Parts: sequence; C-alpha cells; structure tokens
Amino acid sequence: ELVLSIEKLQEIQDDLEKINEKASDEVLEVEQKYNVIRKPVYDKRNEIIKTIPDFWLTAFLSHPALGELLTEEDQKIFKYLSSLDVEDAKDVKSGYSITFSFNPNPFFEDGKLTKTFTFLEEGTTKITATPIKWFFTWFSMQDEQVADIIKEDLWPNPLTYFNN
Amino acid sequence: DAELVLSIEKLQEIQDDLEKINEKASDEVLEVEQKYNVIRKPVYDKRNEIIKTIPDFWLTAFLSHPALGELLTEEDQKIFKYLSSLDVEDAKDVKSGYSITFSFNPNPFFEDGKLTKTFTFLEKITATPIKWKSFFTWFQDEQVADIIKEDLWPNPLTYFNN
Repeated sequence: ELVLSIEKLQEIQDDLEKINEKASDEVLEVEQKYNVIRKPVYDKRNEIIKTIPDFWLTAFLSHPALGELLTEEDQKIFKYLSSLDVEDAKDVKSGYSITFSFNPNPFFEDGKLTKTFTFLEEGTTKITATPIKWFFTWFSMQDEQVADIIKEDLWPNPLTYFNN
Repeated sequence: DAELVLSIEKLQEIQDDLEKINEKASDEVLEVEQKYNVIRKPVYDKRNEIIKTIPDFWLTAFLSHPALGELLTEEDQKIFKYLSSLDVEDAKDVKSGYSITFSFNPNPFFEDGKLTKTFTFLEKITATPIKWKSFFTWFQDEQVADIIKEDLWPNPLTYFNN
C-alpha cells in the first residue's frame, strides 16, 4: 500500500552510522597517539617562549579576534603571564583545558588560571574555570570560541601571528 | 635583537617539526578514510537499491534540502524527474578528488544516460558533455559539489520527510 521502504532506508542509514562511528574511533586513536607525541615538543617550545619577553601578549594583540578583546589594562596584566599551556583529554573526545600561568603579578592574586571544557555525549559542553582572586572576564559563556580559537588557531603556530 | 633572533629561529625549527609530525598524522587519517570508503562501498551501492523503489527520491531530497532547494529551476526539476540513480565516488586515494555521476533514464531532453562531473586535486573539473535534443549548466563554483558530497550524500534523510 504505502511504501515503508523509507524505514528500510532508515535502517541502511543507521547501519552506515556504525561504520562512521568506527572510523571516528580510529581517527580519535590517531589523534590520541599524536597528542602524546606532541606533548614533548610543545613543552620544549614553551622553554624557547620563556626567553622571548611578552611573546604571548604580542601574539594575542596581533591576532585580530582576540586582539579586539585586548582590554588594554587586561593587556598590561596579560604581559605578566609566564606561559600558556593547552592540554587535551587522554581520550581526545572528552574535553580540554587552557591554562595561563602568571609569574607573581599584581591585579591577580592567583598564580595560574585555567578554563576546562567537558563534552557531553549529546553535544552540549560544560565550561568551568578557576575562580579569580582579584575585559579578561572569560573565567567565570558565549561559546567555545575563545577557548576554541586559541586551541585551533593560535596554539599550534603562534609564530604566524607573532611576526605581523 | 641580536639574541631575540636565534630564539625566534629555534622556535621556527620547532614549529617546522610540528608541521612534519602533523603531516605524518594527517597521512594516517587519510588512510583510515581510504580504509573505510571501501567498507562503505557496498552499503551505498545497496542503498541505491532502496532508492530505486522510492519514486522521485533524489528530486525530493534536492528540493527539501535548504541549500539545494533553490538551485533547481523548473526545467531542472522536470529533468530530475527522469533520473534513475545518483552516485558519488571518492578517488582510489582520498586527497586526489571525487566524481558525481547522475544515472538518468531515457529522456526526451538529452540522450546521454549517465553524466559524470569529476573534480581532481592537483596539489581540475571535467564533465561529460551533454548531447541536447540553471543547475544543469554544470555540464569556479565547486561548492555545488561539496555540499552534495559532504551533507546530502552521506545522509539525504537529514532534511527529508516532506
């Protein structure tokens, strides 16, 4: 009468979803191995960064999007930051954290400030950050954007934005 | 400046290393794609079987899709009414390119049974010429091919049920 072959096609689509999930799992395994491979070279690059004074402030101010978020007083405060680290979860799908380490600096009583993102299986995310012991109010909503851009755009190659 | 340099250059070296590493990683990812495209070849083919039973399936999918709904003119809809099946094939590798093949039934408009539009990645778009008798102007804008490949292809039911 009425073709339920649409339901048979729904079955085929759900079947292909399993192959897609397995391929995603293998891609995640590749990225898991390579983040472990990349941890030493990033840890060594931060040593080079420490030699360059206010490297991260220059990189951020040179970046257009985050450079809009300068908040010049918060920019003078961000000049103080000792280093910047971005850690991915052991299982790369769960989440990640971004940690700004500040050597002893006024305007902030906390040495290190980090924002952690945990990914729920539905798709929504939970963003929780270290409390401030006081612009740069990103540690307290809009989207992953900031926590996103630094991870994708600035963290791998900050040098592209440094010399501009 | 005298010293501030060497440091920078060292970092450049470090950055280059990352690139190399990333390249290696990327390679493996691509391989997985290859590995699973073969795995997907039967189902997709098998999927086409079901599609042959549904009347005016791919036309309804093109129309229901918000992006490709407005691309089809009335003449293009009438031409789509005839098509038998649709196929999309990645290359033997994955970074080389892909082709989109419209297998159309005998039509009064055009004699050609199947039309293949192939994009190749040089690190090149070529179409089988129609034999006559706005979207169909396909045989710079490859998007019309990317949105078909990435969104509609894998799951046309994403915007279906109309």
